[PDB]
Amino acid sequence: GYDLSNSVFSPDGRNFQVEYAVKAVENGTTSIGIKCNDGVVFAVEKLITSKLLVPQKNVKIQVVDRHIGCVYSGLIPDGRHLVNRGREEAASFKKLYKTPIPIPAFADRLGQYVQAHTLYNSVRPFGVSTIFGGVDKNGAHLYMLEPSGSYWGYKGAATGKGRQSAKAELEKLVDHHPEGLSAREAVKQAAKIIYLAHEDNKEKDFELEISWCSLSETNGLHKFVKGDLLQEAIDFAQKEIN
Amino acid sequence: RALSIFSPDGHIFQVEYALEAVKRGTCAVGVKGKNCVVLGCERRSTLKLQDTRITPSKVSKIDSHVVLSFSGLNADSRILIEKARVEAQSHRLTLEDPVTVEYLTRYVAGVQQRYTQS
Amino acid sequence: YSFSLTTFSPSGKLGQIDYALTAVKQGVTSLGIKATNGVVIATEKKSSSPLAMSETLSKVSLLTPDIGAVYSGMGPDYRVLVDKSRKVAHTSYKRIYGEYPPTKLLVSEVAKIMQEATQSGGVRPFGVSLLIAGHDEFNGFSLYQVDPSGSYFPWKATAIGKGSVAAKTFLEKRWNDELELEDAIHIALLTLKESVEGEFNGDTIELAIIGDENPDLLGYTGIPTDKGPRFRKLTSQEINDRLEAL
Amino acid sequence: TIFSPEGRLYQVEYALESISHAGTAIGIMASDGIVLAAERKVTSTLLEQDTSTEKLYKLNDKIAVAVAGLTADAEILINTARIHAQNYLKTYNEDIPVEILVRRLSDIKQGYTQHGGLRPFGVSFIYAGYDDRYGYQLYTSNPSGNYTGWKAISVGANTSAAQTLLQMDYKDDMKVDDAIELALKTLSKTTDSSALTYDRLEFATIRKGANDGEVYQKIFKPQEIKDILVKTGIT
Amino acid sequence: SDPSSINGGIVVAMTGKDCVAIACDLRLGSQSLGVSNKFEKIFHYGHVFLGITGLATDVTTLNEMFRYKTNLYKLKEERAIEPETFTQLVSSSLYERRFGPYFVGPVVAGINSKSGKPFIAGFDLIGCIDEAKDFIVSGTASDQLFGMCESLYEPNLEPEDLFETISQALLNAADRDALSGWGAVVYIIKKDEVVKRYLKMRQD
Amino acid sequence: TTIVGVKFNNGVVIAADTRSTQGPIVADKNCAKLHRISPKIWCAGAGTAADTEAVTQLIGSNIELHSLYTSREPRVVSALQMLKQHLFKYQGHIGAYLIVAGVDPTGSHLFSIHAHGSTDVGYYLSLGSGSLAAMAVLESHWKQDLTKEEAIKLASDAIQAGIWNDLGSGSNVDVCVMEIGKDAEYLRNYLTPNVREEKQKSYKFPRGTTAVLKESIVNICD
Amino acid sequence: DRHITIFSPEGRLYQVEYAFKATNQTNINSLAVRGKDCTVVISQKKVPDKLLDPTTVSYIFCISRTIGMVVNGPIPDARNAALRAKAEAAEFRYKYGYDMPCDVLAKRMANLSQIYTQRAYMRPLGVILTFVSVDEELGPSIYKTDPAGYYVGYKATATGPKQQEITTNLENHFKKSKIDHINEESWEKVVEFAITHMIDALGTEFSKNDLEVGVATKDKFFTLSAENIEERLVAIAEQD
Amino acid sequence: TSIMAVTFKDGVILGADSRTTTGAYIANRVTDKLTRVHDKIWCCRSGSAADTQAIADIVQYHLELYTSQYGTPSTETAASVFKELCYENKDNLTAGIIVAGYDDKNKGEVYTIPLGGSVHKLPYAIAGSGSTFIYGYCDKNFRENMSKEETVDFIKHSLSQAIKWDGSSGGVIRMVVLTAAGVERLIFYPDEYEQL
Amino acid sequence: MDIILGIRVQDSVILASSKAVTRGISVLKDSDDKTRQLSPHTLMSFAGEAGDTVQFAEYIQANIQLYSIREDYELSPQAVSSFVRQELAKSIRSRRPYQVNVLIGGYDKKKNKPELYQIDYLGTKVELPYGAHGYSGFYTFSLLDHHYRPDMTTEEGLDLLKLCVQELEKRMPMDFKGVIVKIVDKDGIRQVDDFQAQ
Ligand SMILES: [Mg+2]
Ligand SMILES: [Mg+2]
Ligand SMILES: [Mg+2]
Ligand SMILES: [Mg+2]
Ligand SMILES: [Mg+2]
Ligand SMILES: [Mg+2]
Ligand SMILES: [Mg+2]
Ligand SMILES: [Mg+2]
Repeated sequence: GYDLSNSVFSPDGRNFQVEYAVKAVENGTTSIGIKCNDGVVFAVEKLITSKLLVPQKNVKIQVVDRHIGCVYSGLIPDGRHLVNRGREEAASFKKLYKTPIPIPAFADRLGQYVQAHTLYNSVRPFGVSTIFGGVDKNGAHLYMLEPSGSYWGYKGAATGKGRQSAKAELEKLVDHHPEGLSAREAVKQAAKIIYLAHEDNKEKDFELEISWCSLSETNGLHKFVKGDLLQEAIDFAQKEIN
Repeated sequence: RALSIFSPDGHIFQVEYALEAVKRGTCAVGVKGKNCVVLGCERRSTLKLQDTRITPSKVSKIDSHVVLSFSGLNADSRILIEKARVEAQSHRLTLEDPVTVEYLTRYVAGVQQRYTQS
Repeated sequence: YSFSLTTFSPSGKLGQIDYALTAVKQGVTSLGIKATNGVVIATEKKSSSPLAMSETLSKVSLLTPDIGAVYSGMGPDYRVLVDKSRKVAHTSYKRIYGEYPPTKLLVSEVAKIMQEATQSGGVRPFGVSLLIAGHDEFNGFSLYQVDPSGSYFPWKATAIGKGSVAAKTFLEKRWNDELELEDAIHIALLTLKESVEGEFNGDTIELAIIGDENPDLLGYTGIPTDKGPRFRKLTSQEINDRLEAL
Repeated sequence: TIFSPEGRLYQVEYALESISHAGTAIGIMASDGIVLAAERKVTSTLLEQDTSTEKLYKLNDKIAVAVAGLTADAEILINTARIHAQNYLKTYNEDIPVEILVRRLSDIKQGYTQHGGLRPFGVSFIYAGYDDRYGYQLYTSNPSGNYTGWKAISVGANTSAAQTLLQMDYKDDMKVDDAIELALKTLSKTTDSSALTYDRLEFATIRKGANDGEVYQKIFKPQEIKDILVKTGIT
Repeated sequence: SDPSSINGGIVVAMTGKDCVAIACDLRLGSQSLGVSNKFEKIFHYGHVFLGITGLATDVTTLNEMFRYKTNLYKLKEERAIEPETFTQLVSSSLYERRFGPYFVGPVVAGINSKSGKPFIAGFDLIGCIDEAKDFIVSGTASDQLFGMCESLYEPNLEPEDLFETISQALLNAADRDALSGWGAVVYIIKKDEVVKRYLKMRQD
Repeated sequence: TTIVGVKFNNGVVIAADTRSTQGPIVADKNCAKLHRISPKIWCAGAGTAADTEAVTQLIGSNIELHSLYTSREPRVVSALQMLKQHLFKYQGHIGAYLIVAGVDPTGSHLFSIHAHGSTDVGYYLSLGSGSLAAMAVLESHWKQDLTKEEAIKLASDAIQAGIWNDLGSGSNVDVCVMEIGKDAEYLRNYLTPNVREEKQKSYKFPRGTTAVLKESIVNICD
Repeated sequence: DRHITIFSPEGRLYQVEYAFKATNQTNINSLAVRGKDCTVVISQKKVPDKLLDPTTVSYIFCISRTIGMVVNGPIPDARNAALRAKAEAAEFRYKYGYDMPCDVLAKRMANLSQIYTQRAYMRPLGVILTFVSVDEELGPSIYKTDPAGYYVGYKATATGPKQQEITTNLENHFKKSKIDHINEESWEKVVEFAITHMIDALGTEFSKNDLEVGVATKDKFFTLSAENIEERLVAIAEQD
Repeated sequence: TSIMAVTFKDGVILGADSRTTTGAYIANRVTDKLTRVHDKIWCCRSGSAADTQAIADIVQYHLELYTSQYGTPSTETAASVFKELCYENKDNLTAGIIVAGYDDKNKGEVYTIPLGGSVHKLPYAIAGSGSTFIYGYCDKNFRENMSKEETVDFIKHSLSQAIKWDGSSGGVIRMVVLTAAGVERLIFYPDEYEQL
Repeated sequence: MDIILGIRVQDSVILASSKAVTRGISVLKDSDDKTRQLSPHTLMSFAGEAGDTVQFAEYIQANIQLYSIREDYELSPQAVSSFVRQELAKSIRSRRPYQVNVLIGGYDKKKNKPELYQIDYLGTKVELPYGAHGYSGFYTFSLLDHHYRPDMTTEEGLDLLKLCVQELEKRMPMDFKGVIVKIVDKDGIRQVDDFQAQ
């Protein structure tokens, strides 16, 4: 029974508790991030469980400081817990060093915190994967962070139920556009990829959420995609589905 | 860590086993006269060759007017007697009156109780 | 985990202390021999790679200018015990009486550090046995063994680790109370050869003595009541010199 | 630190079991002094007997203990006991009465029996002491924290065997020299060893010289044990 | 107000040929009022003597504390503490109370039982060691004592002579101090024996 | 007190006078004010005597432990950094003023430390009430590239300026020489110009001169 | 007995042994050699997923101005070890007034690992740490620590699944050359030797994106860009 | 003390006198008042030597840690760390610090953190007891985008005046030039600057 | 100042303590007993700051009574006085020191000797044939230096005490309303109620 406590290595050097934490993530809704020429785009799938859910109201994408967006799949509370920490961690940085936290700096902050929850048997690993990033002093950055505390930089990233479709669509974009991708293209494409990945869960209806942080389209601040831009991206995903 | 907890039938096992330790202890008895109380205890026969002058006796003065005896773990008894003696002196100090026998009992009893839920 | 991890079993055994002693048995042999005018402690540098540089790992350590130690068992456990033994020599003795502790008292402190790893919550005992050799003004020379339980005992000579039973036998035959230091070093080299498989030279063997004061090792001249450390690690070349006249 | 369904303390019982494998220690109290004698467990030619102290410890100028069990555990307790004695001397300007010292140590042992979830101390003590209230005294304490007073007692291995022998030959009006004899005969008869030699013993007396008024502790040096082992006729 | 001046008292120690001497007055006062004429200020722990002057409560306390610490030392070490070591123990013990010190002036006298070397020392209230080989002085008449000793002293005095010198030093220095005197005690210390003498002196 | 530090071509020398005072009274006519932090790192202190000795032994002790732990000879910059951080923590209350000098694997070093925890580096320094008298000599005779001999002479002379002109200093000169190749050499009472003259008379008393009330042997043993 | 760091009846610590097993989970190999006045570490760099940003995938760390560290083990435990080492190196400098030596940092990180070996509530880290620098007292330096809290100095060393291949390769070079470093004056030549002997031992050719290189010289430790490595690969392809 | 930092075309220059006093005694006549907290971030210290050194050491520690993890810190970041210490400890600190640094995006920058722990970004700054005498001189002769040679002259003249009038200032004039080219240490002796 | 006198004769220790309690301008009480029995053969008198005085006395009493019951034994006067000194010595360096001076008189049953201890608020302890706290000592010490003999009976001691109280009524500026006299000997502690006329 090598899988009763967290800080336990299996005889093969694995951590079964973390591996089980991943199952909670795979079980989750699908989310993605796309790194464009001068920014980042985050998109997520909101399962409409019932007509009674208020539209546009159960926001999932979270801002950290002013320049970072975070999206996650898995246990929603666990992700909130992680963003709260990300916010404390970003404030503490800004307080001492005056500049807003660089994305790699912020990445490792989340990273170290997550890894800590795999060192002790009085704690469980987090049951989320988080996709996050923004613009700093030297470019756009996109990151993905797994329950083990593993994280790397990405050109594109996906997690949750629709992960495999999304990654396949993501891989294509990387091949068809080596030059870069405009922030408005990346938004349109993000709506597409979420729509395609939905089929793995097609029995319920869903609402789409997008947000972005672009140097030229938002001044390097994180903003939600709303109204006209959201509708035009939806119409694109609808039209490109047929 | 909780050592004293509830069983499916509603007993606190550790308290119940504490009673077993008393059952195993040497016998003590007290009877009250019309103008006195007598306290009697038995002496164990495991080993003999004891020095009676210096071996802790079983009846204990808590104050000049109150005595305590017990059955069970001898070591455990010392902790209760000490706290009782301290409480007796403290009562004289704050109320300017020695304890009543009921007061002293309620006090020892509360210490006993406290050890069943900590 | 705020409870003892070394508990008594029905037979009265302290499991983890036994298991730690087993760890010591698996370890490379070390030994100590006490002469009239000195003490020698010795062991084998069992190197883990020929790409490793065996001098960057000393198994023989200075604890105070007049006290050294060697071990058998888990090296890293030894390393931290040395750090703590050095510190406690200062915090519990030198910062109080302005001199270094006598051997028995420092051993006593190390024993206490091991004893606590046998009773405190959430820890395992140390997986080592140490031999500690020293000099002090009032007790003269001494040699002590310390075990994972915290027990310690004084020895005229002893050995620990792998070949300890055979080596204790070889010492029991060869030791007497008229030994000069050079003789004890000889006996130490012989005893160690039986338990050593591979090459046996000044690069694979580690010897230190507790002998005469070394004023050349002091670092300064001028104060004459201060004469230098009695702990000396023999060099590779000093060792080889004693092997060719074996 | 928990109770068995019989109302017994597992860990305490198991600690007592550990103690019965330890070398026997014997205390005998005469009218003009006290004897402490102990058998060293596991010996070797190479052991340094001259500068050794594994079973007999000075607690103070008037009190000593013989140890049965883990030596390292005993050293922990001995040290707190040596301190307690000096706190008392500092507070009252009097040497600590023997019982008070014994009661404190026992209370520390009892503690490990009731809270914390640390193992108990695998130690039993025989206390040998003098004070102006009760004269010569002998006490015993074990891992439970229980303590009792005795005219003669033993701890460690073969307590049952040694207890019966002491019961047989002990007599109230004894003199110390006779008690020295008694202790050695008793160990000699209960040893799991070939024969009782000097290098397997620790010995100590507490005597109040008649041409004096104050009390002296003699921890026997090996040479003297060899002599007293011949005088009593065990060569 | 000045704690070193409330109670009164002096201690002096000298070395000689194979001996040391230590002396103190017997006065215990409360400003102008003399309270006790039996207050001794010299103590010993085995063969190590310690005189203390200053606030009498602290004198008492430190005696009790060094009895405590030397008793434990003897048990662990299985030998009596030597004068050099004790000096160090007094020093670090005082410095431990750096920012709330004991208001005392300790003086240590003894013969090292191994080397036979005579030894004295003094401290300020926070443990700074005055290690001088001839005399050490302390108390409300320290100036008077410094004067007497510097004038009266010569090295390598025989025990019987060292006695006269130290007594004379103490008596005359005391007599110029309103807060000292009321009796005096002198210890003559050799390897083998220690003699104690009560001096006759002015009872004003 | 007069203490100096003087750097030379292959090392550093420190020197000090040997007078201890309780106000205007000379308590010790020959104390040692030169202390060892490690074998080749020495220091002299002025200010609260107990403080300078303590801060020296504390840091000396920690430096030993550091050296053992790192398998390296102690560095003077570590003695400095530790001292300054400690002194600073106590905001001036530990009245230690020190000249710290020594040789280590990086070369030779001379520093001053002030009680609030500030440090200075230099080729020549002085502290103490004799500070200005010794500095006047240093400022007159110091040159770049002194030999060992010249530096000893210079430092010795600076301590004399303090001895003769400062009421706070007197008696003898102690020197310690720390050359880069070699062992450190402590030269106790290197100069002794203040020998007390023979007294005019002898004050040894005829035996019996003192009146004795009561006598008894004291028991030492047990 | 197999869940926490207490002894088994045979005197073993299973969780420590299992932690050594974690060190290979990444399937990367690394090696380190000493030059005349430098020290070089090479590690394989594998970027399976096309969605990854290649530049952020690294197991080499700049601990301080002078010390580099290559890690063999999963990244989370690696980054935990890197952060602590950085903090420990900064603190040392502040307290003691000189740069923390390679070996001393190594001894310190090993001491922390020992603690995880002894205290029940901490798991060991599943990583092996290789520290390199040109020490101001000791010259070019390699020190390696493991989950057992063991550490030692090396002439050269290698770590990972195919550790032995590379080890014996080097073991053979040093039998031949009789010295205990690469007798070359420029670090560029020492980096070439290292890549060359990785190729022989592993039996693989490397492109510029398959490698990762760290160089320690007097007063700087730095890592090579893809292009600095390409220049190194071209150079080897003219004797080989 | 007289200390200043001046921005120019290619970077920034820090200058200071070299005198430290206790009362009217010159405790050190050759003090180095120019303190490195990073390769190309330096500060001039004024106030309590103990305070400013202890602060400087802590900042240097923070910026070494910063570099390990995040790369090269901006001059603003350095100033922020200084402020933090000075502000939060304003009750127990007597410290006035000028921070100067070079950085490739931002060229030369100057921040002054006076006694309250406030921060002020300025084209140039003067501080220390000697500075009072040169407010008029400096305001009159400072121009933006000066050459290196011109800037070295401006500091030299400024501090020679400050040295001339303040008894707490004197000794040598030290300077540190901070540019893309690197770090240059300058020194000027009395016989040069006194006769200007 | 409150008056606190003690004298030990051959077979007893006599304590006398003033009866007045005065706050500001008014005498609040003229029958105050400035004493606590610590054990059957040990008596303690006290004087000093207003609240501290009783608070300290009772605290000491509580602690000694506790010892008696724990050990079923009575601590010697020497031990009780060492215990008291230590408590005072602790308090002098605490946040709010006890400002109390005490006399301890006891009959040591083991030695068969009476014993008198004087301890001030600093923890200054001394053992004396006679003692006083406050201004009393300035008159009474010289009286007793003159009139005291070691071999005095309990009745000689009371006459000697009468002389001390007469002097204090004559020369001392405050009205301290006479003394309560207590004798401590082999039979325990008794109060002399006939001191208003002897
Ligand atoms: Mg004085
Ligand atoms: Mg006088
Ligand atoms: Mg008079
Ligand atoms: Mg002079
Ligand atoms: Mg994948
Ligand atoms: Mg755990
Ligand atoms: Mg662990
Ligand atoms: Mg000027």
